[PDB]
Amino acid sequence: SEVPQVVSLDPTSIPIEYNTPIHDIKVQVYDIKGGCNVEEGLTIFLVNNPGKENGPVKISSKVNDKQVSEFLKDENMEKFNVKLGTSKHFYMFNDNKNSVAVGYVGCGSVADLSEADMKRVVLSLVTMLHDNKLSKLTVVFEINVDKNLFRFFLETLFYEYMTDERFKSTDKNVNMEYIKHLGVYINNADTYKEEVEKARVYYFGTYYASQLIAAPSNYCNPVSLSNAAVELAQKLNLEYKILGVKELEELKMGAYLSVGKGSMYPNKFIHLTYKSKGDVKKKIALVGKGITFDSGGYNLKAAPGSMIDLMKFDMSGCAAVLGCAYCVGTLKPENVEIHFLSAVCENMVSKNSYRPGDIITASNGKTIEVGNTDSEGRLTLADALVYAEKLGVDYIVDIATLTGAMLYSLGTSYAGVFGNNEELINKILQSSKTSNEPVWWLPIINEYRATLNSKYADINQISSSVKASSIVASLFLKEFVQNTAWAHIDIAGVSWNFKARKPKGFGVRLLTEFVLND
Amino acid sequence: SEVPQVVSLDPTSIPIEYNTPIHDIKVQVYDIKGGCNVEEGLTIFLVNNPGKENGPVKISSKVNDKQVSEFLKDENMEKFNVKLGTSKHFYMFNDNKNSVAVGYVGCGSVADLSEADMKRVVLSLVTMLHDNKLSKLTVVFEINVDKNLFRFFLETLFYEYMTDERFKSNMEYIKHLGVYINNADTYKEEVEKARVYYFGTYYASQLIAAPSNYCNPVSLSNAAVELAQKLNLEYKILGVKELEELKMGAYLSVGKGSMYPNKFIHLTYKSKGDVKKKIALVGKGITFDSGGYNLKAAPGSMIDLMKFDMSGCAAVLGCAYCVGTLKPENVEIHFLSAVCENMVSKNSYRPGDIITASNGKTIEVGNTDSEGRLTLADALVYAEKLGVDYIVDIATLTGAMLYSLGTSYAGVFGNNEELINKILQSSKTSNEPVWWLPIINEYRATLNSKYADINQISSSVKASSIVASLFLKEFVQNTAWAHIDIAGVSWNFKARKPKGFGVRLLTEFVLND
Amino acid sequence: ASEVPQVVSLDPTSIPIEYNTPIHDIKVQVYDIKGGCNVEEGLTIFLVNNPGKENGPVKISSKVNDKQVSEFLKDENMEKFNVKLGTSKHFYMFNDNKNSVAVGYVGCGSVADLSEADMKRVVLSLVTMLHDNKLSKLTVVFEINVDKNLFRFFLETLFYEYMTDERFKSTDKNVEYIKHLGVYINNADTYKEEVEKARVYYFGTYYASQLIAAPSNYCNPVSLSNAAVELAQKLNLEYKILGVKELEELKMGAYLSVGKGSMYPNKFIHLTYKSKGDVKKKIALVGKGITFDSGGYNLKAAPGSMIDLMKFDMSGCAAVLGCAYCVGTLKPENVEIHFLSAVCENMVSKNSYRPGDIITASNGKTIEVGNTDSEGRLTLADALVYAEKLGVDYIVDIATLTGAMLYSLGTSYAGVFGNNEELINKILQSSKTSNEPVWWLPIINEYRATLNSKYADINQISSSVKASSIVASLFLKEFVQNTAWAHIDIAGVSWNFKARKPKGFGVRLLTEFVLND
Ligand SMILES: [Zn+2]
Ligand SMILES: [Zn+2]
Ligand SMILES: [Zn+2]
Ligand SMILES: [Zn+2]
Ligand SMILES: [Zn+2]
Ligand SMILES: [Zn+2]
Repeated sequence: SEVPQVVSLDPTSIPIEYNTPIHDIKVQVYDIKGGCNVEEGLTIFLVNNPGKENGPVKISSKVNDKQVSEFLKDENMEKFNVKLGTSKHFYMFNDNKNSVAVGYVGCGSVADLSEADMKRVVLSLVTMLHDNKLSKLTVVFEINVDKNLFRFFLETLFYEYMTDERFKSTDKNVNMEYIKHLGVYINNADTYKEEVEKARVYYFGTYYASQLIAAPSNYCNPVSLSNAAVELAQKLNLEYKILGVKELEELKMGAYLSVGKGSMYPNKFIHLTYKSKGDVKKKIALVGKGITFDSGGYNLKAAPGSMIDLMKFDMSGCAAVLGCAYCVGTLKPENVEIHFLSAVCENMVSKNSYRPGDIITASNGKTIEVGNTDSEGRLTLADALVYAEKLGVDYIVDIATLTGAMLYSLGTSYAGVFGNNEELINKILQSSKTSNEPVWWLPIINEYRATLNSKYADINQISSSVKASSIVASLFLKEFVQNTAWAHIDIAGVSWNFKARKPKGFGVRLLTEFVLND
Repeated sequence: SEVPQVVSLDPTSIPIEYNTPIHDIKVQVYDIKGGCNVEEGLTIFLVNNPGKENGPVKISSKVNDKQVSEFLKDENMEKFNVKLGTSKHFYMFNDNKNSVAVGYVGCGSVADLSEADMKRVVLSLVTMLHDNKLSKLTVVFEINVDKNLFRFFLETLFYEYMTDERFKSNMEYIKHLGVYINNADTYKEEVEKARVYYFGTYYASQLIAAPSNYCNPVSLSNAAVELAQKLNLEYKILGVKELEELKMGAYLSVGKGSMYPNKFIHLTYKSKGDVKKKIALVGKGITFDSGGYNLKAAPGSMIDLMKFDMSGCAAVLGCAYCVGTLKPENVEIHFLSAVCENMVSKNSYRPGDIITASNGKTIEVGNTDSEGRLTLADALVYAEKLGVDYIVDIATLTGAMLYSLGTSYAGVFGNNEELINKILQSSKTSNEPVWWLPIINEYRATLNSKYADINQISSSVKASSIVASLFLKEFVQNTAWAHIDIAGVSWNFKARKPKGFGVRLLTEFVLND
Repeated sequence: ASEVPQVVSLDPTSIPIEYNTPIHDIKVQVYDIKGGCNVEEGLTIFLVNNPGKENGPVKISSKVNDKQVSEFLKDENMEKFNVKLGTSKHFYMFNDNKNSVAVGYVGCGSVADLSEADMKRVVLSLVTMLHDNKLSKLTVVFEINVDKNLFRFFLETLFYEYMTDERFKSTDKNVEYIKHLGVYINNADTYKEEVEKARVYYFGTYYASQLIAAPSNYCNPVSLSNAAVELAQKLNLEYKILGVKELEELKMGAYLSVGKGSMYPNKFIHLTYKSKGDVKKKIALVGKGITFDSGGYNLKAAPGSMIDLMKFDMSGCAAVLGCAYCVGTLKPENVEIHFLSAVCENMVSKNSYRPGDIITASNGKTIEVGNTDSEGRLTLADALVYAEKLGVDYIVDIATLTGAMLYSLGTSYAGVFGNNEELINKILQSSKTSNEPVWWLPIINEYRATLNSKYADINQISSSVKASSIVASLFLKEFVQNTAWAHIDIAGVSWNFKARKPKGFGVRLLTEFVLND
């Protein structure tokens, strides 16, 4: 519970913002058939033009203001097209002699907007929200979106709107003011109303994980991260259990303890549990890789391209699991029992660190010959998977920033999923569709299994013959799940938004949608 | 065409073996239910032990020789185990005092063998054949196989048994092969299909394994003409003067630095009846990829292997043999490959050069080693003009496949899910594994060139297999198209030889669609 | 024995050593060929060659005491098999008593005189027939002509490759070992004094291989010195393990600086074998004992550095300990042998020694460290000063010193340096009788000027010469002033990369050198 320090100025906790400005926004959804009242703030129309490649703009909603209706006439919009991401600002006075602001965001000519397209639409909306001091934003949906896409629009709006300033001191944004009300006019408004407070819950779960990842490793360490998870479980009223070094020694978690041997922070295993009111028909263990910093060990990240400065994000899988724990603990699904697990530690260089070539013993008795200390994620997950299978669950899903090879296979957009069971993978892909967090199915090639045969240990940690590390790492994790249906999501390439210089919070919505639809 | 030479000792043709000793093997299939005759040659039992990992060997078939029957008793075969790939074989005299050999190959403890497991079993069998002088081999299947897999057994056995000694200056080849297997009467029909599939793979391997001084754009097209004349295929070889006038500037820019002129191969198989499906198979034909001015100099570039950059074209030519031999129904197949050589010279195309494809698109060259997609783009514009229903291209395009799927599974991309599913189905029946990878449209923006219509490569998205597929997709406008990247699976690094990957996949695609 | 420090309770506190291997249970019986062969139970293998004829026909030239087996092995049936080096075939037949027997052969090529490498190729084929078969006896018939050293080498290599180290397997395992070994050879009475010599030389190589293959979390300075104490106790050898407090009093600043960054205290191993009859020969054997070489702040980060193999940087120490077993068992006389090793671990830490640090050796020489990964010559320097103070006649050190050996002699031959005719020639002669190949390499004095330090007495590394193995010998030569000294660089030959296992190189070479003086 107590965070060790080198100097008295070292932080002793991760700062977390629970009551964000988003939570103060009053959201109201109105029916488009009754017309829109433009009154104050900024009113944005989501306009399309099917067939016409960036064709002209046409406002097709009844506006309850004569002055603003005259401005939005078709003959006045020669000059704006529906090109995806394009936006314009208009200034005028309404019927009550009051100054109002109206605009639009182009949504292209494809009637069905993709997940990446909708993100581009939302980003244009946020640019109009920044550098402006508005009190209400009003969005008029002149496009077709299902209930999932409408919720995805809200989550992305909330997530991109918020600015994380926990670590600013002499450089906070002085011109930063958030709107207090959000009005939405949409076709068949009553069916979308229920998605609003689900989107806000999905927003914070994603933002909570982003807060943990963006926190650097001197703030986010094994002790302070598990302390925050306890704090989260107490606010939600979940059962919680943090396993210390002495308990992990008795469980013979040799692979997990060997990774964190060289750290000044003791290993901390997070075990949160949400149980249902009523009978349970699904037991699920969610495992997240929790490496608060990955220096690589004695296989140090020194080669060009290793991005050693970004390795604070090697606990992104753990953050996604904890972010889901908030969503599950808040929405309270039932007929289900969920275990949120993470073997948290730090991979450091020290005189106490574990070495390349060392042979360690996992909690299931298997001996492993270490070939690369930078492949430490699969070592900690192995003991976490054995711990998860002892829980007697139906599905085991692990999520981890495991292999940089994911960048060269799927890139920065789609995550990769591996597994030993087909229906679980299909359930993961279905959750990917409804959560709009894209994931692609990749194979576990058994022909590569022979390259993990160690001359002395039961199994090798790495191959060093096969260059397909994402597949080889799944071969290794498969060796520690004997009978339970298990899936593995590699988020090493998609977790960090390199262009936006901030985390994505990837996995929170995907895991929760998987929990909510089973 | 005449092959240019620098010195008179440079070869002027690719030596090709059509008349392999495999074609002399008499193949016989018999039913296992009736017992085995083990009196001539070498008899190998394919045995497993379900449940008991590394369990003992137990033969359950009645043999006719009393001496061999005494050897096969359980007290003598429990001293051997069934570990996948393990093998033992002994020499003895039969009841008539004739020389025979009996042995086994372990098939593990999993009743269902994958293609990789069967490859390891065949490898053990072939090792015994390279040390054997007996003229007969009998293989007894005490395991469960369909003959998508048993045809795979024959195909792989034929391919690994054959040894390429064309460049060379303790074993004889068997004259008979006996097979004891359940339901042999059904199991006859794949024998001659395996022999056709074997040679198409072996013929393609011969072109790939042929070094670049032997296999050049001129000699490779000459071999394609010779193959089309023996098969009775329509053939057309396009020269530089004709390629310039089809305005195939991307393809011609790749080969400028070569001493060999560009040669475009176009073979055609037409049906005797009416045509109900038109298919175009496009193959990347880089007989040597030095990388150009982006020279393959970094560690790992494998410049010494780069004669294999025409493996996609070899797979198309290998499929042309199988299609031309089995002569399928109601189909019209076009076999295309834009063959050239990527060299360093005063005449080479440069990094930063802007070239014009045959469809009018301007391309900004970012790396000369990404030359495959440049030739494929002009070949794809040529293929769509043929008015086909499906366009399938196969290419050793991007080394990123070694970090994605590795050296076992190839990746397939496409713009049409029905064609992709048809390729995936062909992967199962041909037993050449392929995995479907996505065309991520979010990466399309990184191909936007500031000056040209499109960038050849991306500068930010470090995932070339998806980016290269996004580039090729812009050169197929209306036809359902798929792209198979075989850069990782083309060369067998452990065996120091090509695999001939793609030949059986393409043939099964045309023979079953 | 000291207590091994641990970070977590799951850290191992001792190296597992197998002393009673299945090889020790094999009853070995040798017969003379001029009396006929009796084809018994199990497997009977003939070693056949054909001088002059490359891949010539197989011809069995030994009397078999079985009419049926002699008919099988007639010339008109061996015919279809050839003698290519490494080829093997299996035969199944029934003998005169209506019993089924197993017979075969391994081809030994032409050449007639087989090299150590060629014999290993023959032995490997022999082990393949021993593997995956459940035989109780193997019989070997020598129809190839071999001397006593090559016959002993055949048994040593066969025992070593047949043995399988499963100390670190848990869930993994499989099948058994034969209980009897028969050998038929001409003039058999002369060859069989080598049988029990081969069994002794085998375990010394396997014991060294056990220590090398043991990883660094198992094999560290504390646990490695404890094993030497345990070995000395079983062999009744005098032993002394020097701790940091004693090494500080001996002013071993070069040796102490290397181990500063380790969690394991430095341990100097000093074993002694003394003869009963008056001692007319005094020998000190020094082995490099770096249980793990991270390289220090000059971290092994380049692609070729092979840091995951650096548990083998104590191969020199294991070779000396393997010699201690062989010498301690056969008990030669008129010799004192000192088995020395300055054991430590080269790690990265806040306590590690830095590139550029100037340290003082136990002989007063100051050294400027130019690269922390050149820690071998620093630990050896203090060990040689310690060795010379013992008043010995010969000092021989063995070390996995420089990776440059992979670019000079490769993976087959080790390099020997020295300051004296006969110690080098006696070592080179021992290489011939031990069949462990070593090549004599020069100490080029022209390179000595490149070790001139601007501030310290001598530089640890050169600033211009890329011949690291020769420069290291020049550095080590500076710490032996009056005694005959030789240096064996085994950095290229210690690990069998293809077989992913140690070779135990040096045990038989060092032991033969002690036994032939
Ligand atoms: Zn790592
Ligand atoms: Zn990591
Ligand atoms: Zn290229
Ligand atoms: Zn290429
Ligand atoms: Zn070193
Ligand atoms: Zn060293």
